[PDB]
Amino acid sequence: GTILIDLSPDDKEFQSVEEEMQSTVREHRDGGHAGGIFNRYNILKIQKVCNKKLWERYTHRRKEVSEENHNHANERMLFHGSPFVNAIIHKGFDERHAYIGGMFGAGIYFAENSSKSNQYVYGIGGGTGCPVHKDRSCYICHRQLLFCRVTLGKSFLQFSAMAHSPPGHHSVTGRPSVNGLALAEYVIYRGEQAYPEYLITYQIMRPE
Ligand SMILES: CC(C)CC(=O)Nc1ccc(-c2nc3ccccc3c(=O)[nH]2)cc1
Ligand SMILES: [Zn+2]
Repeated sequence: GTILIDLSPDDKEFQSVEEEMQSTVREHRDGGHAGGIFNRYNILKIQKVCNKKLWERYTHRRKEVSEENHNHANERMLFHGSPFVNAIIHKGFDERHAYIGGMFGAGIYFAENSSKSNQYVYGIGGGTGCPVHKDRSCYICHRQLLFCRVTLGKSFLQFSAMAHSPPGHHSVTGRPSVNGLALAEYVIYRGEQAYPEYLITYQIMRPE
């Protein structure tokens, strides 16, 4: 039931999604090993993901969470990178999309930094890089990220350098405690708590 609608680059909505992508790139402690070496992207396409069943699944869960948290869903727009973004946009998020070995347990992980999500496009740790050239820093191959609407509800704060949410919480927030420039990462434990709103197709750009 999924339709993808291309946004025009002239559309304010294209522009605001692109700005969130570009503005949340940071350097990574791996020197670019997982995600590649870059400071910015070449955005090739931004598509709106339209699926009525999946949207209704999300909004149902959002109301459940809101009612458990003083009418506050604590909804964010966050990035998600995975080799399975094509499955997600058709079928939704579920346990097959969980990072079993994540530092906050087996859940579905999202990032404020688009470049953090970029590290997972080709698998955990970047896998073996792009399928065509086996290059984690490939500047040629098209990559895709999701920019997702995520319900955090009451989030458990973890200060740090499918399972269940911590009791009394709907998510976990991984707060950076060493790298002063890193943004937060978030984990949900129910696929219904995220909707894959935008599919972004892009390349990383080689620094000059
Ligand atoms: C079959 C197996 C490989 C499933 C899996 O672990 N997939 C997986 C998908 C996405 C991510 C992921 N992990 C993150 C961790 C922190 C911040 C963002 C992300 C993010 O955008 N994606 C990790 C693992
Ligand atoms: Zn490549």
